[PDB]
Amino acid sequence: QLSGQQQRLLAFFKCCLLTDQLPLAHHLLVVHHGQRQKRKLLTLDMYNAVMLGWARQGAFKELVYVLFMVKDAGLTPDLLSYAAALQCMGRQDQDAGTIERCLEQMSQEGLKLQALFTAVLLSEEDRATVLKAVHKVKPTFSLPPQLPPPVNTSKLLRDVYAKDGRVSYPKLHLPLKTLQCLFEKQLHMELASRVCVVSVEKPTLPSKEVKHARKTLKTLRDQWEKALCRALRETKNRLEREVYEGRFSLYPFLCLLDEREVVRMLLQVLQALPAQGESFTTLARELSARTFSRHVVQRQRVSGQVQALQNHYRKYLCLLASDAEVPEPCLPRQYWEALGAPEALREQPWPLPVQMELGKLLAEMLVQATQMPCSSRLVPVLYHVYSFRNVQQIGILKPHPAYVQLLEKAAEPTLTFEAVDVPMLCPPLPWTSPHSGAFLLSPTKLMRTVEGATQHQELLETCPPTALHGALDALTQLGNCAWRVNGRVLDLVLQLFQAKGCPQLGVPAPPSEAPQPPEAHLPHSAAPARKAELRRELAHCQKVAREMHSLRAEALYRLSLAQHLRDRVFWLPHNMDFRGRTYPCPPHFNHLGSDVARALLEFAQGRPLGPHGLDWLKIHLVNLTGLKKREPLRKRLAFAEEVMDDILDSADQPLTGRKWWMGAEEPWQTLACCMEVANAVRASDPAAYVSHLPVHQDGSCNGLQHYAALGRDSVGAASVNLEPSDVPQDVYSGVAAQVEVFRRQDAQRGMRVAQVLEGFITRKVVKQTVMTVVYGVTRYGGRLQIEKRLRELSDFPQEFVWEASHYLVRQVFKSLQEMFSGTRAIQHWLTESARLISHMGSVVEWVTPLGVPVIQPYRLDSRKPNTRKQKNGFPPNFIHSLDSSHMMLTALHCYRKGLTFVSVHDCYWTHAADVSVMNQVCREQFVRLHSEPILQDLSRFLVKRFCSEPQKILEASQLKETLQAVPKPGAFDLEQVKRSTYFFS
Amino acid sequence: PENRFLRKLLKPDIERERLKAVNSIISIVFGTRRIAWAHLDRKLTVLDWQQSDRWSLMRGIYSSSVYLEEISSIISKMPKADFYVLEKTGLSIQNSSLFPILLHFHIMEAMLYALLNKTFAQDGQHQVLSMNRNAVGKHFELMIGDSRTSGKELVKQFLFDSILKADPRVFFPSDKIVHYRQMFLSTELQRVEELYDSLLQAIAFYELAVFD
Amino acid sequence: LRKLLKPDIERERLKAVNSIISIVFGTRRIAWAHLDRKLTVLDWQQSDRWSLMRGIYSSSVYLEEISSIISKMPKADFYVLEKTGLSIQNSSLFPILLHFHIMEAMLYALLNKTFAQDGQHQVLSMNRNAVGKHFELMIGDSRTSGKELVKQFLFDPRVFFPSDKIVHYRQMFLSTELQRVEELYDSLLQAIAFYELAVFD
DNA sequence: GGTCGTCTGGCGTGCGCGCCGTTACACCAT
RNA sequence: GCGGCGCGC
DNA sequence: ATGGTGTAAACGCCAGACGACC
Ligand SMILES: Nc1ncnc2c1ncn2[C@@H]1O[C@H](COP(=O)(O)CP(=O)(O)OP(=O)(O)O)[C@@H](O)[C@H]1O
Repeated sequence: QLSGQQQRLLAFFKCCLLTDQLPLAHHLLVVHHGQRQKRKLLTLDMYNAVMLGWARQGAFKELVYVLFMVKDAGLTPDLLSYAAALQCMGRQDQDAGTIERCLEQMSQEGLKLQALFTAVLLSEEDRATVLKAVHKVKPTFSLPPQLPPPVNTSKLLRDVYAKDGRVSYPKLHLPLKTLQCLFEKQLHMELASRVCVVSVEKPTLPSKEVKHARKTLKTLRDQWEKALCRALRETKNRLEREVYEGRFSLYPFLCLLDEREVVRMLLQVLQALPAQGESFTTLARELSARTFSRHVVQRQRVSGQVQALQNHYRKYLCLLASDAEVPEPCLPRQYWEALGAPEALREQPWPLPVQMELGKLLAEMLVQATQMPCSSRLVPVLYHVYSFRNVQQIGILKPHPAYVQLLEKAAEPTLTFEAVDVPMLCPPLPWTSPHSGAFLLSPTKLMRTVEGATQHQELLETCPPTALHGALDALTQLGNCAWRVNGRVLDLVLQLFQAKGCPQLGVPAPPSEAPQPPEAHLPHSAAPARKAELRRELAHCQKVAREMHSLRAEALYRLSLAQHLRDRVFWLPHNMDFRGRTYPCPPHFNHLGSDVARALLEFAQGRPLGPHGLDWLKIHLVNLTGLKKREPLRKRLAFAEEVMDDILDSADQPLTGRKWWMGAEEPWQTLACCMEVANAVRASDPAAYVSHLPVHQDGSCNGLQHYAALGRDSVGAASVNLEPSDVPQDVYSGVAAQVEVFRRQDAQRGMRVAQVLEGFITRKVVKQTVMTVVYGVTRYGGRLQIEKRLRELSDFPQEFVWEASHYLVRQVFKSLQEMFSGTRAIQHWLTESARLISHMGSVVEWVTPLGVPVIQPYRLDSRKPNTRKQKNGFPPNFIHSLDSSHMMLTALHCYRKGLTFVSVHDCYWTHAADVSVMNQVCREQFVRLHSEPILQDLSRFLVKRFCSEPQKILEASQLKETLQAVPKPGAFDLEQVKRSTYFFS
Repeated sequence: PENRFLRKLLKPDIERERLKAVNSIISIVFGTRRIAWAHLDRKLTVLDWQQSDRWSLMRGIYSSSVYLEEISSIISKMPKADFYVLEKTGLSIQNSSLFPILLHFHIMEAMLYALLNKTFAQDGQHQVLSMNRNAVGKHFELMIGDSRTSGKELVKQFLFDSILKADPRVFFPSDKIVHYRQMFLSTELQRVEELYDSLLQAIAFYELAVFD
Repeated sequence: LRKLLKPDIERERLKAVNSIISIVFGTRRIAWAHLDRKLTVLDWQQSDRWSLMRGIYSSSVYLEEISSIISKMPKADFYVLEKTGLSIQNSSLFPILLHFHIMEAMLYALLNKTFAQDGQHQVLSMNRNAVGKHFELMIGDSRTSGKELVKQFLFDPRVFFPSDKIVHYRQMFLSTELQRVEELYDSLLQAIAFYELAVFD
């Protein structure tokens, strides 16, 4: 029997508990009582909340009155009321007899003394006071002792948690006292949510007009601030009048934050408003979300958690500090839990109805409060306009054109960023639970959900806690990597950005460089063709200008943070999606980005090169140029030494002289590597030089590499380089040659389509089709992809593209089956199982080998599943869970040997010296992962989760027949992977 | 230039002497989800104001058998009057994305013209006409740029406050004012923009054309 | 009969029909035909060009044109209007779709005279593909002009031309053959298809 | 109500990030 | 989340 | 320049739908 008003009043009482105005809530409660119809909506939870609020400040009489009210009502007193009574009895230091009588009455109802400590959550001070009271009553009562933390005993994760093995964990370079001040700097930056960053645009000369405009802006903003403060005071004065007389009001909510941060937030919202308007509901939702976030951040200063976090972080930094030492080294999470950890309390958001009214109260206060001179009588700034948006009629707030002209005239050189979208200035908090994560004073979700997804977290919270430790440790390890910004590349990029930028290298161009159509004095309407082409040219020019503006809008925001974070050390935390892949939290400036973003980043900590570092640097450079991809490593190294003069020429004088790096696929990373190689060669001892640049190792076609491993295909594994070889194998060339020989044999016997296609089959036509098989590519999409490439080709006759495209799709799909057969068998088996379990009315659920439960969100509009999307999505989502697990196993095994490991998924990055160790660990963990039976355990879990019921056995029989028809494997041996050279090379 | 102003203001061409002797009008404003109307007289009094909210229209299909049975029910409550005033919008066929709204507006306007214009076969004289939106907005100074702003403040001045100023612009009945105030208080939470526009358009019709 | 007729009409009243009028219109002219229960034509006329479809869209002009055309049409118990095939996703067919919907709304509103009193529908919508498949002029969405079928029926025929009126239809038929008129043939074809399918099983 | 074969219309590679915009256009008077 | 674009695996 | 004006009609497949029977 859920009702809106009941939930509204419950939120009201909880907010009054968070704030200090308890007697106002006591007034609304007494007044709601005394109405025959207003009494029925009251609930036991409200009474217990008011009782706890009165108990926390030691008001004995009010608890007696609330107990009298509950006794007059028919509600049964829960154990939380007993805990609140004992808290007050303890703090007031009353006589032992009364508290003993209270415990006797609790025993009369059958409640347990341990239950109040265990069943209901309470604050540390509250539990301490209750313990003191019961100790005063009975001094022999002792809480049960704690236990040593559990350890994972799974087969795949057994060696990580073994104590007997030798370990050598990495340590940071910065001293302890240096690390302590960065915590204070990050705390200061987190306390004030907004961050101001100077823009990288060219400074304009200030004239008299711009100074006049800025003076007018300053005076108007001061008047607006005064008006907003007075309006907020008057609004708070009357809404509170509503609480008297028993009406509900957002007055408890409006006194949550002080007047100053509300006025500043409203002014920032007014500053962020576009020229054309924005929907009213969006403003309401943004205002409600922002004020809730500000309350969550600012409560922690008053509650006193910041001091405890400071002390525990100061003690925790001894493990990561260079000068300090610990008795026994261990993992960061184990050390964080060995010391007393701060208790974290999860918070519940307000209901939507309470959130939606707060946006309107404060979005309608702004329009009335602000006024502007005509430029006499004052004319308002903000207006209500009814308009059309997204094929719908909505309401829109619109500003004054004079405001827009004044803001365009004055050029503000500053930009604004949120605190969550900038990198951290201190090492992040370790991952210990799905509730506690990286950020110091902001909550973060373990899995990224687009909207309204609660089934992921529910499955993450009902698993045993021991299963998630591998994932948590991998995320914590990825969090602790230290970064710094390269400066020479930044200076060159800014030098090209401020002038007209080069667009082939990835730097956008200013809007003034857009092409201009010729202007003719003759009217276009005189001739039909003239006016026909003029409209098309004008529309095309407007469209390309609109496209050009957004790229510079992106590049400015990307390039501001690089200038901001120069000469600083920063960290990047990580999260996950529902399948298991890992992504960084800051979106604007991180790795997993483009060429320019990757060229700026480098490692803060440095390692000596060693006897084999320079060779790996040269091989990485040759890989980045991309000229040689079909050759062994020896020939890449031989090619590297042949072009050293161009490397030195590019390193010494980048933009003047021969420009060799611009011809590469990745020019900026090529230049960043060439600079370091030129530094290393000129040194006296190359083996003693310090390096800060990552080296990349990746493997082509990971999904086929996993499908071949599952089915043990002998012919399939050779193409994807699972078997040992001297020269790497390319699947695309094999597909092209099979298609070519099919065309060659078919052309002789009665064909004309094959006759014209001679010489036009290559890697380019089939590359996208072969790449997209892991996702399901149907025949329709394949024919579209082949048609696009055929149209781009010029020599081919355009009339016969249709039959040729059909022929190519048919022959590539015939060629794929000959090489890959077990892949098709397993894909069909998973498709059939998904189809049947979707027909029964359930979504697909499985468990990864490392213990992470995965569920699929697809669902039609207590809602019916969608069969097609589940069936098409199951096979590509299985392999990605297996790709993530090799990565999270490889990272945890690389940590023990003392390595710095960072990975963009399917690619591995590390220092120059550690490549061999990383390769051996990767191959060993791959062999260990696929040696275990995967398909049989998947079948057993499916037969246990689904088809386990005594009802509808007829539909159960077909599922049992289908699920147990696991395909048989091949004769390929898995131990040969360890000797492979180009697995992830 | 008064004649040219009336040609721009009112698309149907009706003789001036017939407009001088009008006794009552009804203004109709409709949207994707609502329709409303109001009643007025030579000495401006407001006998009726109402809205029809729930219908099963738009969605994805357009069927005449549903439009007819809904419009025939809506018109049943409309009382007799000498003229009916419809609002015309600046939307056109050029807006490719907004074309379903244009379909809805044109179908509803055509059915209103066909049903409400009785005795056309016998006499051949019109009783339904269209009035422009922006021209009405410019007479109340509600136009910033090319865009018309809301007029809820103006009806808040007309009702819930009584400043005569020796020439009030609109009259309300004594007995029915409480229901009007209650309805206006109910509609403040979710803003329906057609109820105000109907009354404003009626006042504009009486001022610009009848009394000129 | 969802596939044939969009408005749901009961089976009892559908079969017991004395006469029916079929209306087919286009972008230049409108034509109708009158046939009673026995397959004998009573009235077959075509209209000249109208002022519509040039530039602006106005409702008064539509009202005057339709009120001029409806007056000449005689009374019948049921009216059948064609349901053509157009897609809202297509961008180049918007004005024709708008004109068709405005004309359909005008005809539905004006013809149902008693609907304000009794509440029954006297206007029906029939799809073109059902007629094209039944009479097999052109299989599928394609449409044969149908002149050869009309020459087969007029000048054992299915439709009978009554005496003393055959000369008028012959005089009209020999004319306008060079002109591109299709509504005259389609109206009669729709009437015969309605009488074949909806009536006499 | 459940079901029960049977003809028809929609759809056709996965996941994760950014920026912009919402009758337009040519002319003419002042 | 309606449209036009860009990026990573 | 702005204000203000005028102008713009190429194939296959499968999850439902359901009328009727049960
Ligand atoms: N695993 C993957 N799945 C889908 N698209 C991918 C992909 N890896 C790369 N791409 C896409 O493929 C393009 C990269 O071109 P390439 O660098 O040639 C891919 P490749 O597999 O490395 O072939 P290559 O080894 O010959 O370079 C980009 O558009 C990128 O988004």
